[PDB]
Amino acid sequence: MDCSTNISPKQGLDKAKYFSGKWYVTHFLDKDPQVTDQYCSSFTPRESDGTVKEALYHYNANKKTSFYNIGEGKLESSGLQYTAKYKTVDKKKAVLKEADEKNSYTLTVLEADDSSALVHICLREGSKDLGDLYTVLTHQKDAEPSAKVKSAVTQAGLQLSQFVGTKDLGCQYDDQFTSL
Ligand code: HEM
Repeated sequence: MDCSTNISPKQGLDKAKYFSGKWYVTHFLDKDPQVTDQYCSSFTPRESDGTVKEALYHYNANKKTSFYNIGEGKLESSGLQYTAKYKTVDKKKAVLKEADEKNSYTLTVLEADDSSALVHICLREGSKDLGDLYTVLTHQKDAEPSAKVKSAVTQAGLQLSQFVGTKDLGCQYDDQFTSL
């Protein structure tokens, strides 16, 4: 199961609405049924003159393990979209492993407003794709997304009823790490 070839960013989106503060994933849809562990995620993306750099956190809800990353790449000219390389870091943002240039993720913004966003992520590890991942984002953990963002979900051809909500998973976040 490859990522979809029919994902594009919403035109007209204000990048300022996306590159703000920290995001928490409130809801996710992973199209590959083979993927079984559920994660919580939070991240803080920043942009300067077309370069994106972001600090990312995952917590595996089933195992109570976590990992940290720093991603970096360039904004596409065509819309709010980037393909990032990523390194592995500790909680103090020291590098553990430099980026493997055979791996990347492509993040496409589908909607963003002051409180909420919807993004699509295609993670690739060499040959292999992870399958489509859709994440509904809010700035406050366990808040509901806006009506505008919920509309974006339907308009992406999805149903919110199918998403996993993270607020009931027993997440632990490292809010020190995502506060820049
Ligand atoms: C709750 C939402 C999310 C879930 C369920 C999820 C799920 C996963 C899973 C299952 C893996 C491991 C893949 C493997 O074992 O190789 C993974 C890794 C990864 N994810 Fe997430 N993810 C989420 C959000 C995101 C976000 C928002 C980003 C980027 C902004 C992202 C970027 C990455 C990266 C960079 C890796 C590392 C791949 C590696 O270690 O080489 N994820 N994610």
